[PDB]
Amino acid sequence: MRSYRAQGPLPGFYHYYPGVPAVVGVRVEERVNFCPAVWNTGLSADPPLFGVSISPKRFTHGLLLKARRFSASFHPFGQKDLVHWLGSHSGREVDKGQAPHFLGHTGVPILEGAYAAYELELLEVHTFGDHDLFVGRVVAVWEEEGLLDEKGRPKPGLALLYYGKGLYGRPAEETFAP
Amino acid sequence: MRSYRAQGPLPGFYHYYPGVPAVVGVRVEERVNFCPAVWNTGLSADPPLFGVSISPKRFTHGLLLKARRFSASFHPFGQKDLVHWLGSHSGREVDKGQAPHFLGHTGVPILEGAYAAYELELLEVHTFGDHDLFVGRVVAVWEEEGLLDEKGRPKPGLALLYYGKGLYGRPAEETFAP
Ligand SMILES: Cc1cc2nc3c(=O)[nH]c(=O)nc-3n(C[C@H](O)[C@H](O)[C@H](O)COP(=O)(O)O)c2cc1C
Ligand SMILES: Cc1cc2nc3c(=O)[nH]c(=O)nc-3n(C[C@H](O)[C@H](O)[C@H](O)COP(=O)(O)O)c2cc1C
Repeated sequence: MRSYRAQGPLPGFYHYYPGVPAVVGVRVEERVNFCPAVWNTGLSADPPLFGVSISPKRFTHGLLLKARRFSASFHPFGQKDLVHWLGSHSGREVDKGQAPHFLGHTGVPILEGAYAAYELELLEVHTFGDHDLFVGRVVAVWEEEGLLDEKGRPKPGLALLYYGKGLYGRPAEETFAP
Repeated sequence: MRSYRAQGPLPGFYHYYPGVPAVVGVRVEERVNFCPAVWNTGLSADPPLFGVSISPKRFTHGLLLKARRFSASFHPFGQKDLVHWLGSHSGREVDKGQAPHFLGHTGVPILEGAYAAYELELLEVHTFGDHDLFVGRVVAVWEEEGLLDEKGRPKPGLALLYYGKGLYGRPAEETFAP
């Protein structure tokens, strides 16, 4: 097994990929923006906390600090083109708010087509290197019954997976229970 | 699309699954322990930071606070049974250190069989609800050459995916480049 000493950013920082990209939706007044975030993770079950790591370079970063509320939606692999598009253009140059979406109970924008989504209230923000971790508390849950299994998980092979550098995939349909 | 107000922990907090589980290896003197953590995420590229969210209920939690160093390894689907075993038993009752492993340059224990692994120095620990986020700085990188593509991405179909509640899978071989 090959090894090397970290000397700055890694040639590739994808050893832990793939991951499901969380589409972060945010609304400030009349403006809506969406931004995929593969750097996302559950952070607490009780209470339910979910986090997304966003670079201050993203237009979304400022909107999150202002709104202090946002959505995190999870989409079928069939929407790979849309998710990729949202992650390849900035709200500084294009109104991504025109992408088909609806407003949640708390007013956060939720990208349409998701099999599940969370409406979150910003709890804390922490800076770690070149990205800021936005910790949100889940205040509302959306589920597309026909696309989820008995435990609220996307059905077999439905989840969109991101491998990094514009490459996507999906899970195999077979699952195993050791 | 069904929706409901969060009233506490969700019946099932798996909407953002599956995820690649990071095997956390920690050593305190002669004692070695390993613990899968599906709640993991990249946190910074420059410098390279990686985090794992661990419950204070895990034996690993105390070990991490003592060692202040740990490894995060990523294993092929073929090791599903081993990873599951490590995540179904506690170091409080069994010596998981006997699982085949080697010591990294910084002395952290790395579970054998991984296609990649990070040696991490603990930078910060933050409490978010019922889990603590351990933020580590990548100081050394291990790679099993030939299993990652030119960009450093684990080849499609190789990674172990965790769906929650002891259910595992792997990515499909097919990929997409939108
Ligand atoms: C699949 C995917 C995952 C991504 N993950 C993240 C992430 O976790 N954090 C981040 O800061 N940017 C991430 N990016 C980059 C942003 O999504 C991208 O820069 C986007 O265009 C920013 O839009 P904005 O400037 O309107 O906020 C990701 C991109 C893609 C395509
Ligand atoms: C696939 C998998 C992923 C897991 N992810 C996490 C996680 O992110 N955080 C956590 O605190 N526990 C997680 N668990 C639970 C611990 O791995 C499990 O409680 C383990 O037995 C703790 O070992 P320890 O007591 O020796 O530390 C996970 C378990 C499995 C099987």
